[PDB]
Amino acid sequence: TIVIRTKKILVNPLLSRRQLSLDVLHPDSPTASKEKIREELAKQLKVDARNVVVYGFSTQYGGGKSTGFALVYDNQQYLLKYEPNYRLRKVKILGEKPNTRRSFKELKRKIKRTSGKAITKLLSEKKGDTWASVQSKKSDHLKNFVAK
Amino acid sequence: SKFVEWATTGLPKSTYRLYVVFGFLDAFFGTGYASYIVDASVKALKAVEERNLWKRVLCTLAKCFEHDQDGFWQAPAHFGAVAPVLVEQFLRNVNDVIQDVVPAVVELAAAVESQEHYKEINTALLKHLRNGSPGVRLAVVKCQQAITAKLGEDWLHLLPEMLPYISELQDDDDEVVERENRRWIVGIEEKLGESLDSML
Repeated sequence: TIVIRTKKILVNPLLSRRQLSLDVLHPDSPTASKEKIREELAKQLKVDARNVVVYGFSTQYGGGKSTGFALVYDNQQYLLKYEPNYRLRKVKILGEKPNTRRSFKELKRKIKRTSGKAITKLLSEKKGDTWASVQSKKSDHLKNFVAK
Repeated sequence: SKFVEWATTGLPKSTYRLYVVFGFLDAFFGTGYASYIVDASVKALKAVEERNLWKRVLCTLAKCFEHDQDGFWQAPAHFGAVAPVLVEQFLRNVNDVIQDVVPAVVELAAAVESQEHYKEINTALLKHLRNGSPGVRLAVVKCQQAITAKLGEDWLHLLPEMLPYISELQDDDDEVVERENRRWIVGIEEKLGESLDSML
């Protein structure tokens, strides 16, 4: 199978995590799937898989070696507060990313031309996804998850 | 019918019984048959000492769980007699039988799902949670685990006792239970979620 060598590692107590460079050796098989790399790593570190997030990879011009960077968080409860909204939909935890631009630009249109009376109403119709909403969803992953 | 009569005659008035006879029954065991089998299975559980005989029957119940499932009547009809025989076994008997008993509860639970032995079993597990070698521990952890999966139903109250059971184990420094304890923790995570807080 694969052979991973961990390369450059820092210790960030601030965001409570350790950052490391990864060098996957797959001489034979094609680039490793982030997923599979996620676990062969968690095993060498001996840490829950979901508390280890791996991002950015490459693949030297045909040679079976891929470089990448990963993250080790101690509390998935920390990981959930720090990681980016986009990395979460990626583990299928946060979800969708609907097209805000267009409509938001159009509401600006109406609102900029009204008095408070209606404005409030309009606002009660701008494409969802509040941050207040992002949190409640983040929170639910919090309680409902426990293990390792 | 005739076979049962001879075996019954063998009992302490005059062993063939638990060891060889039970083993034979186990073989025949390995749903249509379940009604006919019931009394014989019952005898096997009852004869604690033909311990080996008892172990074989207890083991058979587990096998019946996997084959029959809900049909097994763990939730259904068959369970009610079996659970009290099993419960009685604990109540009254080689120590070695009990661990097998505790794991069987798990297999029974997996099959039945929703049926209500829970108060008595979980409590029994609690007392057992206290020692008897790791043999008992492995068994207790196993019983919690199939109970947790089996339901996909209640048990939340117990999670804090269970993890603390695991915690005590952690200090102990001795192995087979480790695998079982790990299996339970993963199972808890799936059901409960938030159990991380207790772990931390």
